[PDB]
Amino acid sequence: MKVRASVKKLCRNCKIVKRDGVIRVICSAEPKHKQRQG
Amino acid sequence: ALNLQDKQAIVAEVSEVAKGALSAVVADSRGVTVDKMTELRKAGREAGVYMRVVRNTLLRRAVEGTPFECLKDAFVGPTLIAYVTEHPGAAARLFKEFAKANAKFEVKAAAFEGELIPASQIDRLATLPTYEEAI
Amino acid sequence: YVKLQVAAGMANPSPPVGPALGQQGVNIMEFCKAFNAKTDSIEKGLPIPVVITVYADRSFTFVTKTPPAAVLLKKAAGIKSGSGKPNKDKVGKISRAQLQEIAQTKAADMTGADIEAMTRSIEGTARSMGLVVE
Amino acid sequence: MFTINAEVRKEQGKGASRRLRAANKFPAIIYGGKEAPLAIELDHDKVMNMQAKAEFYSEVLTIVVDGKEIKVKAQDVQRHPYKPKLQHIDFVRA
Amino acid sequence: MLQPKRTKFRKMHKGRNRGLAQGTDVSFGSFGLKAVGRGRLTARQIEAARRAMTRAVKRQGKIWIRVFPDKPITEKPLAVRMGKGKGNVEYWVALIQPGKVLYEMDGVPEELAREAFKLAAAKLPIKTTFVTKTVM
RNA sequence: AGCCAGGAUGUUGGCUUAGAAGCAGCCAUCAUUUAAAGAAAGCGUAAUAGCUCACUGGUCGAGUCGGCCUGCGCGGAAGA
Ligand SMILES: [Mg+2]
Ligand SMILES: [Mg+2]
Ligand SMILES: [Mg+2]
Ligand SMILES: [Zn+2]
Repeated sequence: MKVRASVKKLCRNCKIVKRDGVIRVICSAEPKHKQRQG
Repeated sequence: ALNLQDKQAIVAEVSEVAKGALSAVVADSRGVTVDKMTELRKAGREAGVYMRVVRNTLLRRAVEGTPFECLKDAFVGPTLIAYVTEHPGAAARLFKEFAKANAKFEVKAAAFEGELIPASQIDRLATLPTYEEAI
Repeated sequence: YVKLQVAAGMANPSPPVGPALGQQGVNIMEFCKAFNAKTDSIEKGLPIPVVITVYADRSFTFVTKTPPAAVLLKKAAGIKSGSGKPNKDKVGKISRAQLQEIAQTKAADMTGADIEAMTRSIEGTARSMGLVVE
Repeated sequence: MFTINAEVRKEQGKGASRRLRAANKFPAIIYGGKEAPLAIELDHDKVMNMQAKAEFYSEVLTIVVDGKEIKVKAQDVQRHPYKPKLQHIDFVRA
Repeated sequence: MLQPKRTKFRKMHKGRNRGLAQGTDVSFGSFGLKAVGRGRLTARQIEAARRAMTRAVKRQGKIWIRVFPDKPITEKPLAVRMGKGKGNVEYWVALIQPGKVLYEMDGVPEELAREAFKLAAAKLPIKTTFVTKTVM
């Protein structure tokens, strides 16, 4: 999990999703791409 | 994708081929690799038969111009048309041994005489001799 | 199932052929001299592509094809090596005629409906390897 | 052929002109020839879209004011300092 | 790094930075980077941004810099009290008002100019926006 | 959008390299058969193989895509 102020899609399998008021990036291809805004 | 000017042009050309030809054979060709197609193309060019895959919507427009309007219903599912423009048959023949041999796809209905031809009984065209048999 | 490009009346070598299809279950000597046996008719020093076809019992068949376009274009330009920088450095000339010959050989191997199309493909190769058509 | 709908302005000066723009309108002016200048007000979105086509700046346009048609050409334009917006236009009677 | 080669005077009153910008149109290139906010651009900022946009286009096309840092900024160092003379000049800024076209560019496709100007803008302390040439 | 299928031929393009086959790197990026298929978008192999994308036919059946001017919010936000 990368935690930062600026979260983005890093590849075409990244998805932005909001969970519980928090913006996140989930990726089905590359675990390193997974982020939480914070 | 295909602008409207494109598709109009695609229709026009398929229609013009339809006027010159004498025997149309329609078949499914889904699930066949391009090599076996490429092989069928050399067999079409050889045998003077014009081959096209075209959108079923777009074919319905070509057909209606005459006299293939029976074929409408053959345009449900993946469609491959075969226009034997020089000589009749040979395509009807060619497609079936090619159909049988490759156990993929099927073959739908042919059409000669402005009469739809039923999948099974196409054996009529697929046994009509050479022109060039009456001698 | 493996594909090679082997020298006409030559076969067997280890870095060239041996290991390659040898590590698939193929009888080396058999293919060597069968290959040579049928490729005897080829001109000397024409590198010819062969598709080797092996079955579960290690037995095999093969098809011989016409030599590569790059090869015929190398020979037609009288050169040995294509450009290191094709279309930046030019390395020679084949006439439209030579193109056509190569095209008819490779026509035996093309997918072109006409002489012109095949020739255009061969031209495509000739361009790809910094040979000018002259 | 561009057709612009305009009404004559009832006011003038800074206050009136800023109130126009807060109301998604904007001032403009028509001058040239024998007649007196004609202060007008335009719909912003309608003219914004129009002037995004080079033709606007080179064709004879027609402004319609009280069901009268005035033939003009665009002459100068004041744009907002940094937004995609129009502050004012000069038309010269063609 | 930009700097006046010589000046009449070394030092300058703080002054103020009111008003809208002059030079608000793309007057040389095809595209421009325009200030939307107010503030000071230092010579190092202007340089950092010029580099970024110039990497981005692989030194193709052409680039114009419409601003110039001609205002000397002084500072007093640590452990010095107030007064005893005005500080020493340390660096140079350009005063920026809303609307100033900062950089222009042409000879590249719009898509690439927007990217290059995007990279450059990340170096600047004032919000900016992307602009295009206009007939009249 | 999803789902079915295709994604081919010259050819392992030329150079390089022990190998470099779309996929280390450099140059070229044409042409054919095409419904469509890049001298290849990413994974993969010692190099091949193998997966997948671009693209296209089919199915479905009425909406769908994302830039602009704007209102209010969200994260960015740790202290005795
Ligand atoms: Mg939770
Ligand atoms: Mg006032
Ligand atoms: Mg769909
Ligand atoms: Zn990702």
